[PDB]
Amino acid sequence: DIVLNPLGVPSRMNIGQILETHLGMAAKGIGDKINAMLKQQQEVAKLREFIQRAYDLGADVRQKVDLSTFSDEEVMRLAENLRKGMPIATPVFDGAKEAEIKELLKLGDLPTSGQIRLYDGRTGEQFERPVTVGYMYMLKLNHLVDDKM
Amino acid sequence: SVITVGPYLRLHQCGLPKKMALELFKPFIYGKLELRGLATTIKAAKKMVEREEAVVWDILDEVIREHPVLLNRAPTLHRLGIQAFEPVLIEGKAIQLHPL
Amino acid sequence: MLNTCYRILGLKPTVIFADQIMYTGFAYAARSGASVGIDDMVIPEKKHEI
Amino acid sequence: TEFLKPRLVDIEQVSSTHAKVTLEPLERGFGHTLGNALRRILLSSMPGCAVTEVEIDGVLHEYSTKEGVQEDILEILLNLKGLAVRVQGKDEVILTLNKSGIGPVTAADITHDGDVEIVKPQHVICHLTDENASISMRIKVQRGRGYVPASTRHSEEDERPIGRLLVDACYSPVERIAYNVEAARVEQRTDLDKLVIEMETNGTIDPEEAIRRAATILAEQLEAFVDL
Amino acid sequence: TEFLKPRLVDIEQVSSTHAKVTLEPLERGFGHTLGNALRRILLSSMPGCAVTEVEIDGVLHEYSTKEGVQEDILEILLNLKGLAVRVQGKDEVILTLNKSGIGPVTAADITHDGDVEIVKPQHVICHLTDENASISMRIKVQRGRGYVPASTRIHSEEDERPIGRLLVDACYSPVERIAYNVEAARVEQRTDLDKLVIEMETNGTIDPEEAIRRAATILAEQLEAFVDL
Amino acid sequence: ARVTVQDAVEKIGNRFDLVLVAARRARQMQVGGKDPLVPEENDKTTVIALREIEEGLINNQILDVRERQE
Amino acid sequence: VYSYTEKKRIRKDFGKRPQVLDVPYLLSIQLDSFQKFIEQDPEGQYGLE
Amino acid sequence: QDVVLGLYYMTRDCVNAKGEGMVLTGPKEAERLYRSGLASLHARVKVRIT
Amino acid sequence: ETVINRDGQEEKQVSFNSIYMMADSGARGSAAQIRQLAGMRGLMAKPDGSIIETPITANFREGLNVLQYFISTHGARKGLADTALKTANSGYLTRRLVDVA
Amino acid sequence: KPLVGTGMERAVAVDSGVTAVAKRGGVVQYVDASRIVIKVNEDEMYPGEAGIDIYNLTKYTRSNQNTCINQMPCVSLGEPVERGDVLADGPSTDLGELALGQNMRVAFMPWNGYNFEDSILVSERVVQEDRFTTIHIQELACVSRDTKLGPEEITADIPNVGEAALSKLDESGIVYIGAEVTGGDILVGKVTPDVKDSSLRVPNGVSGTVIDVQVFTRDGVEKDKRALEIEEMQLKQAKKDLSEELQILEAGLFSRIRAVLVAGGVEAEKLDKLPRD
Repeated sequence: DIVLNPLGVPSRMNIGQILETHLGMAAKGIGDKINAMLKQQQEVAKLREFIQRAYDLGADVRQKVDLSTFSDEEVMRLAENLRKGMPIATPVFDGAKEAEIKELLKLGDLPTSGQIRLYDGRTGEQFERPVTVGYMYMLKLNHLVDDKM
Repeated sequence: SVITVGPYLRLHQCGLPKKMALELFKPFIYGKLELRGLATTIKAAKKMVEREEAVVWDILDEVIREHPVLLNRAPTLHRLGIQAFEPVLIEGKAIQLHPL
Repeated sequence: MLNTCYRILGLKPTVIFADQIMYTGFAYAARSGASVGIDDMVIPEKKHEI
Repeated sequence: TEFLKPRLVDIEQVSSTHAKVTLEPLERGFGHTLGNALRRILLSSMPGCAVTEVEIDGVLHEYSTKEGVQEDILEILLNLKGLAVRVQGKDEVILTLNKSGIGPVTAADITHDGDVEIVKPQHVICHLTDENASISMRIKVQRGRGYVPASTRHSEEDERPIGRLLVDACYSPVERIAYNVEAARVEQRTDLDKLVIEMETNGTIDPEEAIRRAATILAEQLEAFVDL
Repeated sequence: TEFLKPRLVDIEQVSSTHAKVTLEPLERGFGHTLGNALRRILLSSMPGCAVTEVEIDGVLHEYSTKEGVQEDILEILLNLKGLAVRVQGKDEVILTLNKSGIGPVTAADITHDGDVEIVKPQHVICHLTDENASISMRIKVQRGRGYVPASTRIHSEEDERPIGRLLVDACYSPVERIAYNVEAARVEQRTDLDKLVIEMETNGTIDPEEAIRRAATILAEQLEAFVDL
Repeated sequence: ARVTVQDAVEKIGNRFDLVLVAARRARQMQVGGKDPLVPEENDKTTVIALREIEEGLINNQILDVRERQE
Repeated sequence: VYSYTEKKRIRKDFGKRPQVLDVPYLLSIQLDSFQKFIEQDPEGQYGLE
Repeated sequence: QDVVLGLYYMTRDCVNAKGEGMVLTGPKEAERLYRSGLASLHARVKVRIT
Repeated sequence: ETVINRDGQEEKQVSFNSIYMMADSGARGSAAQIRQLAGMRGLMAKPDGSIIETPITANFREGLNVLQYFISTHGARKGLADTALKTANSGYLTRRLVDVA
Repeated sequence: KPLVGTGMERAVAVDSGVTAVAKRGGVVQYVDASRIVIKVNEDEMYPGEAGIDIYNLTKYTRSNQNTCINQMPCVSLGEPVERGDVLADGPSTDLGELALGQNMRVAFMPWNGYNFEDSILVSERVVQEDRFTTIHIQELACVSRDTKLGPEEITADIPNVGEAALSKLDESGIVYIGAEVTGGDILVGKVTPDVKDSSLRVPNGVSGTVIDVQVFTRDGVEKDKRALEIEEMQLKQAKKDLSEELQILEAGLFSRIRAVLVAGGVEAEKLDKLPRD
């Protein structure tokens, strides 16, 4: 839905947005998986396992959630609330390393590189180079075009 | 107004929003309209163009064809700050500009 | 390139040539595809040892 | 239903066979679709006639040059590449070209038959020396579809006996096509795709009607399940 | 020579919302030409049915706060926009709903008629929290193609707009996600014959067969003017 | 239509009296105007003069001499 | 831990350092200061008293 | 900024790609080989130009 | 980086890495930016002019310590302030050139 | 919600006072799009006062940057809440977590120069579903002063006007609520007395629907038909709010007195047949 320009990042050095894009693409993958088997009318037991691996993954972390002690109804509510994508919290100077990103991509069915094959909309051909796609959280600023014109 | 990239234009072409184009060239529209006899008085021409009818767009595109406009950023540091272009009528509210 | 043209053919060939350069460059940059990713920035292995 | 039918076609062309055509502004995104379909069909999807095999009386290896010619083997193959012939009836035909003496080797001396129909038979093929230049060879013209690369004719199977040199030739009469789409306006809207096609061929068929043929082809592909 | 004109086979359905269709073997190089053209036509122009105008009895403007319901009216308009309906008899049909008592107001509560069909009766719109929280709205539904905003729907400007009117943006897009794959089909002895498969995601309002038939018809009609001089 | 003056520069190169004589031409082509010497394709007089430079019989030095003719 | 509003949508995080001090009230700079200016503080050295 | 990289990708040369080592009549042929997806955008062909 | 075989043995040639394509083609960036992205960012100097004795040993792709980032803050604040305050003195100079000439 | 965050989103959302936070723990008893009623926990509410909590959420209001504020009840019926728990969500937040923009699906690739240097491409799908469309609230104020040539009247009769212009107006000279006004139209009709139509007109370009109208005046002055009708509407609204508050308090009072009268001797027939009084 959004097509940016790569040439911005090599000079402006704001390379963190690439990692944000990789995490965003990674985060949606867990959401679709839940959306895959939530729409399939699957028993809550199957969910309890999967979300369990989606929360205990990574290195030693301060997060420690016991999914198997809330309820059945609360787990169903969580599944209905996470079907759009599992949120990820990253502390400013205590964030996640690349290994955690790769491990979370393991949980989904997405390429590890973060670059996937694309198709030109008009010509229907294949771009000769893999292109990075992901979910970026962007803002609309107050400089409305109507006020400036 | 704000700018954007029109990567389908020639070196001597710049885009213009329809609203800005009509606002700028309305005095020329009345002269073009009264010459063709569609309107009668200045009030008649003003109320005719106020409704944005069909003939207004084509007569405006006629008068736009050869009437260069001058574009200049606010800090005109050097000699190329003020340049000229031939307008091309487009939809939107941004000055479509050549990349180069 | 443009300079050479400006000193051989004049002005109109140079400007039309520059326009053709822009069009072809845009078209074959879109058709090529050039993305940047973590796997594209390679860290030299010796650096740590250094 | 309630669609914008394209009209206002263009015919002007400043060339013998190099035509450009412009259409009425179509609906959004239809210009790219039609342009892409026409280009992809025209590049590699027509029946056509072209040389496929040439055997030279004297040359055995594809790099073994012969005296009496100022050009090379590769040069003569490129020269005969743009032969631009059309053959009717049988899809396979063989012909012989023999010339002895000095001067250029045109296409008129190809010993034409009733199934060659060569256009502009002044294409340079070879140049000759004083008296030793008595060259002769045979050319096979075949009917095929689109472009076939030399490799796919599988080429390195050693099935050619001595010097039955294969030639990388194209059956498609179209030499180059490129299309642009740009904005155009209607009485109140100003964003409709308008299409222009740059068409040129080798003179075998008229570029004005050539694209028409391609259109008909795609029409056939839709005649199976087109509701009417 | 011949061109092996392809027909359609295996039009089965999998989940009653998206369908996989298969075509008879095509000539070499024709898989990508037809696939892209068909996909673009599908995502471009389809006949679709959607809501445009809604009139709730107890409301002045869209930014009001209707009594009883526990959510604003903007989300009501958004949910009505997201509703998918199928009309068969005519093009313009007016729908009405009436619900009262504690409980969510699902789409099944709509006053369904013989000329209209609801594909998702379990779709929810509003939740009623009071045992006496009567709600009543009139829904205007019509056909169209593409996307039309409310900004250009006020172009009529006949002043036939009472206060109770509410204009919701229309999206006449029965198709959401389309894709296709080219597979090497097995035939008598030819090799250039390869089958094409199209997987299409729909809201449930249009059958895939008539969709692709209309797409091919529109493309042929467009090309009819192209094949001329 | 016409956008560049390279033809004017290459033989009659001057950017000032050229535009002055073009303005003098166009002013009385607009009011009290007569038929031009070249075909018109929905242009005004603000561009017809420059095209007359291309034909050769109208040039910057020609107008200065042609002023004596009038 | 894991309040009812937290159980609604648990946010996964990668935190190695265990926080020891919670984030303070982000307005204590203002409130407390004005709290000194208007309070009925006996023997106040800092106040309208 | 953008067009320069497009032109740079236009003119490169890898050591091996689809459709390399053969010859073409002229620049017109190279356009048709690439557009029909039979040869790579950059190869090691030998073309005749005027 | 690129090592592609051609009929048997492997051969080396210019890399097709996107970052190197941006750097070499001159579209955007230079050797400094590419060095900062992967190699050492470079030892920074205190605003008064003194150069700190502990260079940053980590690139942007890898993690940065809180002190390294904090040390790298005022290195860019000086440049940003210079650019912000340079729009007045420099432009004014042009005025003193226009009146005389 | 932001797919990738920091964990301070909840802190920034709840420490600021824009969102409504449950002051005392308990259970929810009645939810509404404009107000929230919370049945406070028995063991938490101090003796003497045995009422229940009322949270009157705010609605669309003009802000310093003309953006809109509107709280949305993010709770349901019959679910427990804790002390300091989030009950409503204001602008740019949801479920007690900060949310400033939207999470788009983006790809990094040059595309025909439409993203030439810093520009961006947007698919028409996002503008179909209105994922970024915003709401703005503007204030237009018209004052009625008194010059030497008599005070300027706000009457509905004006020379050199058409019936179409006054059709949106009422007979007092002020537009209704919800009438979709256009650029340059008249909202309140005022003339300066020969009368000069010093009325308030919408600035050109901007066009929308009128949300609210407010009237202020000194004591001892005429009140037009619309002035008296809006004053009566405000009186009725205040009376309704007070009546709802007192009836909710009285429901709580009846509950508590029934709870304390269940013991010590209660009349069985009076409990279920006679009214509470």
